[PDB]
Amino acid sequence: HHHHHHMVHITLDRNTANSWLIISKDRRQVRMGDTHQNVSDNKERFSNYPMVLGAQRFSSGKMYWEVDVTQKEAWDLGVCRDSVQRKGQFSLSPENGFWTIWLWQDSYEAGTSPQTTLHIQVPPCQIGIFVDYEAGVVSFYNITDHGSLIYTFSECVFAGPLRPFFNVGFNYSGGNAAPLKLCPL
Ligand SMILES: O=C(O)COCc1ccccc1
Repeated sequence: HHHHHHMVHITLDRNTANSWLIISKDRRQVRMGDTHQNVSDNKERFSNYPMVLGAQRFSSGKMYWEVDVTQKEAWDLGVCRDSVQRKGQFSLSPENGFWTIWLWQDSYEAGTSPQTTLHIQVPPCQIGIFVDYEAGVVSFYNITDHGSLIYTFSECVFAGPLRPFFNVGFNYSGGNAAPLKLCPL
């Protein structure tokens, strides 16, 4: 792909983080802690899952960023509406305001309803995410495999401002402690 010139500098919004997340000083890395991180509750925080939003809001244009997923067993990445549900149980789907892919149990899937099997020959260490607001497109790229396409959501109905979306996943196994990291431009 040739989307690199739409690179945007994403930072994480502490206020939206699940209370077990640890966000680095530079707001570019997140991992799930082994306990509650001693923050107050608020209506923005994802309560049920180890999720956090980027601070940036997008309502027009083309945007691109990259995320490092090295050594993780489970994660979700993409974009979501600013107005997504924060509290209780929900599925990641475009009907609920999410445009995402994930790794889970050694398979990759797109967050359609129902979910769609992805075909990845080279497990990615970094993921590129491209959003074209006007076109209604969200695309995912395998940076480890020379930028090969992973998945395109088209005919997207954003229906509001978009925010970068992250889930570091649980660490029941002891093998999923590693952070998600926003990679330099
Ligand atoms: O099972 C665990 O590792 C943590 O449980 C508490 C919790 C933390 C974050 C989100 C939901 C529940």
